[PDB]
Amino acid sequence: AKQSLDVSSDRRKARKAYFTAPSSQRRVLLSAPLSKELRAQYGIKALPIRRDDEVLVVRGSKKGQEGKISSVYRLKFAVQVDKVTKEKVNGASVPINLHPSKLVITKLHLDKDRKALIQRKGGKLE
Amino acid sequence: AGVKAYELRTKSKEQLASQLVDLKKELAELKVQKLSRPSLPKIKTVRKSIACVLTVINEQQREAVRQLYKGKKYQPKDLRAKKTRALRRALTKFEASQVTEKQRKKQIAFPQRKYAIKA
Amino acid sequence: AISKNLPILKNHFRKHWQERVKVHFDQAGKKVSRRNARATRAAKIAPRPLDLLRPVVRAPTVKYNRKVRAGRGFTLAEVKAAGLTAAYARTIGIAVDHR
Amino acid sequence: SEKAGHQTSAESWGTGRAVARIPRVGGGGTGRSGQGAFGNMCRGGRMFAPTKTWRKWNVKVNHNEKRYATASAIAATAVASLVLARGHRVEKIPEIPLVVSTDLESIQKTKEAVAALKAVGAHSDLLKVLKSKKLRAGKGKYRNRRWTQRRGPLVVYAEDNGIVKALRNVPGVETANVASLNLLQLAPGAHLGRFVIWTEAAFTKLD
Amino acid sequence: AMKKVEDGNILVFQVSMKANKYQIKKAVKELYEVDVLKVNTLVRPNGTKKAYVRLTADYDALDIANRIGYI
Amino acid sequence: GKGTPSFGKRHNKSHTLCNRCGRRSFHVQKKTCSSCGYPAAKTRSYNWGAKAKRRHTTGTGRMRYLKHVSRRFKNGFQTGSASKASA
Amino acid sequence: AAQKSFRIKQKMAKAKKQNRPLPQWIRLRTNNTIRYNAKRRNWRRTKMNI
RNA sequence: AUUGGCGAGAGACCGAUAGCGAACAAGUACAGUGAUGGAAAGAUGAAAAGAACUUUGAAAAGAGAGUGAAAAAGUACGUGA
RNA sequence: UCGAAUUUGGGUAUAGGGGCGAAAGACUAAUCGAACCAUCUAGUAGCUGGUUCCUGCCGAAGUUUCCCUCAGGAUAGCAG
RNA sequence: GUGGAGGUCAGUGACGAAGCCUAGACCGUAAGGUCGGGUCGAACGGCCUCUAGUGCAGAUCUUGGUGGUAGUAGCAAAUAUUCAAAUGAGAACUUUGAAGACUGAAGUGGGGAAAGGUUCCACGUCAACAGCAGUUGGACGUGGGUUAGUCGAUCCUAAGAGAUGGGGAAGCUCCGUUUCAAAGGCCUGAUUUUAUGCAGGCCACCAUCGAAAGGGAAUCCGGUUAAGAUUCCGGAACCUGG
RNA sequence: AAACUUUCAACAACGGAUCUCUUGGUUCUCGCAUCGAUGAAGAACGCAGCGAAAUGCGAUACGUAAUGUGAAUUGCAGAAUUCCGUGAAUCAUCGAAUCUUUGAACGCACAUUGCGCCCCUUGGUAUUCCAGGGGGCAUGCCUGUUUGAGCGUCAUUU
Ligand SMILES: [Mg+2]
Ligand SMILES: [Mg+2]
Ligand SMILES: [Mg+2]
Ligand SMILES: [Mg+2]
Ligand SMILES: [Mg+2]
Ligand SMILES: [Mg+2]
Ligand SMILES: [Mg+2]
Ligand SMILES: [Mg+2]
Ligand SMILES: [Mg+2]
Ligand SMILES: [Mg+2]
Ligand SMILES: [Mg+2]
Ligand SMILES: [Mg+2]
Ligand SMILES: [Mg+2]
Ligand SMILES: [Mg+2]
Ligand SMILES: [Mg+2]
Ligand SMILES: [Mg+2]
Ligand SMILES: [Mg+2]
Ligand SMILES: [Mg+2]
Ligand SMILES: [Mg+2]
Ligand SMILES: [Mg+2]
Ligand SMILES: [Mg+2]
Ligand SMILES: [Mg+2]
Ligand SMILES: [Mg+2]
Ligand SMILES: [Mg+2]
Ligand SMILES: [Mg+2]
Ligand SMILES: [Mg+2]
Ligand SMILES: [Mg+2]
Ligand SMILES: [Mg+2]
Ligand SMILES: [Mg+2]
Repeated sequence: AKQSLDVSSDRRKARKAYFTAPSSQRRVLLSAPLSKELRAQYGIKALPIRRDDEVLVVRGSKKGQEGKISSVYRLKFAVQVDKVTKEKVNGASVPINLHPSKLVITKLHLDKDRKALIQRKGGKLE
Repeated sequence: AGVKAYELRTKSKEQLASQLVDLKKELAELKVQKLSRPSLPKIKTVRKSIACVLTVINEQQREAVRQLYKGKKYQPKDLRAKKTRALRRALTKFEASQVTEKQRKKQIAFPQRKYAIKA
Repeated sequence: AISKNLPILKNHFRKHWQERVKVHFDQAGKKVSRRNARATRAAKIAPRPLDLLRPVVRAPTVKYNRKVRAGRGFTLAEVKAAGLTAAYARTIGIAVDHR
Repeated sequence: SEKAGHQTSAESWGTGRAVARIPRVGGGGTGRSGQGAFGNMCRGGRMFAPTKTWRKWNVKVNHNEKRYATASAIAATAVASLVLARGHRVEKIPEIPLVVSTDLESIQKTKEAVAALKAVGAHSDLLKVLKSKKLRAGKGKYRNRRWTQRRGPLVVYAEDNGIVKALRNVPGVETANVASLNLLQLAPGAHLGRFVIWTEAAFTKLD
Repeated sequence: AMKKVEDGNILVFQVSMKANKYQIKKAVKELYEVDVLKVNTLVRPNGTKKAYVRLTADYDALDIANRIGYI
Repeated sequence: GKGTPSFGKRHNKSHTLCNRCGRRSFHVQKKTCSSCGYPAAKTRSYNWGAKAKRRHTTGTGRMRYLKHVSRRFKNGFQTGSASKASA
Repeated sequence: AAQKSFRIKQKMAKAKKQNRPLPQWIRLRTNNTIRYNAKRRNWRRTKMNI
């Protein structure tokens, strides 16, 4: 249950805040859980998805397909994975939008800021 | 591309003026080429570089004037704080804290004592 | 109009009374605010007891002179008899009434 | 809103123009022009007898009658047939009223509070809750009233030593001090027979 | 406008709506190192200002336009 | 002839654009805006004209300066600048 | 009037530049709900009143 | 005290002819010389995957083929009196 | 009728119980025996119209007295 | 019988909730309830209670939608069209040619003022619009186009409007336009790093706004564009200030 | 007998009711006090590679600077990909600036993008004419400064 007077349970306010969230807030909203291997290797549960991460689809018709993120398309709350596409009738390939909550992160794109974030969350960072 | 403000801030007044003139010449050439090209998205970078150079030149000029007026009465109004019209009208801390020494003697002799009730 | 056997009523509602209807929806909210204000003031003036000592006085009129009640403040004669000045009594939490 | 349906300068055209006498929007050139206004029968008009804030909302009840109803509800909690009819799965409870040791008042964790309730027999009632959870039927589901469920047991203590926070997250389970004993909790929906689990100190303090 | 460049020795510019004929003359001389014979101005129906700058006989407006970059 | 033939004679203008409110309510011969009251110092408004007040009131424009007052107050009308360099 | 003030000419210039159909790429934007220029003004239908 | 401003939390309230006039580029379009008057208008699909290709037609389009869980969802788009 | 008490453009002045009128209560933006706009205002109406599901039981009055009362009320009667 | 609320049936449901259609079935005197079939796609019931913005055939009711009338009235003023070719899917209506007519110089011609605002011109182009039609268009889409010392404005004052001094008005403001006001700028001395120093009078005119037909400094001819010209080009002049 | 008319059903129309939905409204409660001559509210015009709006902004024009975050924006194009970084972003934050023409609106005026004056400076031979750049010139009132007026008036001086 909810205890603080600074937080609201209004569904209308929650949905307005979600749909009008700016890009920086959408970064956090688009978080993906780590795989078992990375969870053991890093000691953390979920991270905000990045463009060069490697992911595995665990839900939907594309479940089981691996790949690398190609775009974190924050404007429509979706990520695009290379080699996960739909083939249109006119020979063209179109990326398929996926939600990071339905993915799992298998290999993490790392730099100074990501490593600092992992340690800030309590990551061993093998 | 585009210039960087922290890099401009190490340059002197004349170097910045020369850079501004060069950027305006480059913008003129780009505006000429735009009439021939279907799209020239590179004009935006040069425009923003011009804006940044003007910002740094203004910063140096205003800081020099602040140095001239440092530690003296009657600063220029654009260099004075712009809190609010009513806030600038309001009495200063010293003026608001002025008391007659009849009241100063009263306050000194009989301040609000702190006390506790036992039971 | 007048009909049947009913008492004569005097409902004063011939002005624009609906413009000046006060409903105390905020009774609970203001009780909470008063309790918060008291807690804040107690913390601010701690350990002072949040209210001055008041004298005992006789209520006026024939209807209430059988009762005593708290007055505004002690008289200057009462403070002098107790052995302190009015200025100091006001600083140590005694309400003083000069009139 | 007090001004709803009246933000208009509409006047009746009167008779003689083969139209109803309703006040009509003046001017021209928009489509709203010449339309009926101000009437409860009119689209965009003012409703009949607009709702007022000074409608009576709270109802005064005599203190003695409130205590009468609370006492009756408490006595109804000790009738096995009333609790069963009210809807609690007390068919296998040893005895009603159900009194457990005062050790329950000091239980800190939700896990052990639930284990204690299941040990003393509230497992079926707890399972009836969180199995009865349903989406609300109607428009209340987007007025912050999305989900409905059944009420579970009410645990009555004498001194809060962690039992309230231990049972706070358990669905349907309510907690109460003997000093208060809300009638809303004792007879939900005005139906007597709340399933109540007493601590020993609470049971003694009832006198 | 491009016919005027060679058929009349006239350059056609879009200019600031705040500029007058003296300013246009001074600006053209400064920017392009030419001597100006005359400046004719009008306000276009789109709210911008167009200037016909006839250069002197000592400068070929087509050569100036080539140096500037257009055509 | 007070109708259609008389309407054919409407080719003057009683009102032109007002410099203050930009509305084409500047009465030419009275030299007064019928909407905003220009050139009077005060802006024309009436309590019986609640809709007109709503049409021209604060917040219906840009609030070029006033829109930042709430942020400046909430930060306390601070002066100077933020310090830390970079991460 | 063929003898017009600059203020009138400036208003006419703004109206001329506004008199255009909706750009086509607008319709392809994510969550677009604009289907046409609803403020389209023509000289034969509605007068702009100075 | 507070039908204004700013920041919050709520409801046995209304649910697109309702609720503010305005859920949408609404005090907008539009009317009037002017003061002023002042609308209508939300919903494809999880995803455009918005129908490649063939054929008839000047073309719109039709007929196939195909996409889709559904075209008894084709942008004249939920249901469809 | 047509060389003047002529016709007419533009500018300008007069504003609502006010103007203007070779005077018709004419005209004053299709509005005139008091313009138009908004507000008071959901103005008042003994007067016209309407007033939304079923079944069951009982079941009238248009008469008395008073009223600037006579298309309305009070009053008694009839009814539940 | 309807919207919402407390409780309960650990009620129904993407294996199909709600809604809608159904001369298909059942229950109730009735208000109504229930079931099957079709369509559909996301929520919804029974019971006990609570609550109301709770039930429509009418109000020349409100808003919206739709009929019969009815392929009906009407598209009959302004003398009037015809042949051929081209283009085009398509020609009574577009283009060209030929012919027949009309306006008949207080024009159906050539320009302008107010007003409009791009309607001008070109290219593409016909879903809507054009009293039929349309390949055409003042339509639609995209662009191009308005060049001044001399033409106007700008200056002057007209009937008027209107600050200031001052007076009135609770006040929004009103009067008044030179008034009961201490209401200003000309020449000359000028060492021209540089602007002044004292000179001696000079009317007493009181701000300002008010005319694209009144007053008023000065430009013509020829040529030139798809569309500009007393404005551009060529030539030939003139005025003002210095 | 058909046609026609009428009734019912199925399918197809017309139309947009019903059901479900909801970034909107409405009401109640709580907290806070902050517009403007340092030029507000409001108005006009303009600014984007490709925008008519809405939103944002002001010739530094969907923005500059600073701070945080830490890799986007997205309809297309373009660019970036040294992205393990003083660094993407129509991000957030915001304390430095810019802020056209206006507006109480302030040189005068304004149905004009009209007409002046003062200081510094530059160019045209130039204190005087013309032009460009920068900075200025409203009213009432207050305190003070300076220069004054009045046989209002004091003393001293011809
Ligand atoms: Mg329902
Ligand atoms: Mg010109
Ligand atoms: Mg007039
Ligand atoms: Mg017309
Ligand atoms: Mg509505
Ligand atoms: Mg609407
Ligand atoms: Mg719909
Ligand atoms: Mg289906
Ligand atoms: Mg469908
Ligand atoms: Mg449909
Ligand atoms: Mg005669
Ligand atoms: Mg009339
Ligand atoms: Mg009147
Ligand atoms: Mg009425
Ligand atoms: Mg009967
Ligand atoms: Mg009658
Ligand atoms: Mg039927
Ligand atoms: Mg169904
Ligand atoms: Mg769905
Ligand atoms: Mg009702
Ligand atoms: Mg009906
Ligand atoms: Mg013909
Ligand atoms: Mg046609
Ligand atoms: Mg043409
Ligand atoms: Mg066109
Ligand atoms: Mg002239
Ligand atoms: Mg003049
Ligand atoms: Mg011509
Ligand atoms: Mg010539």
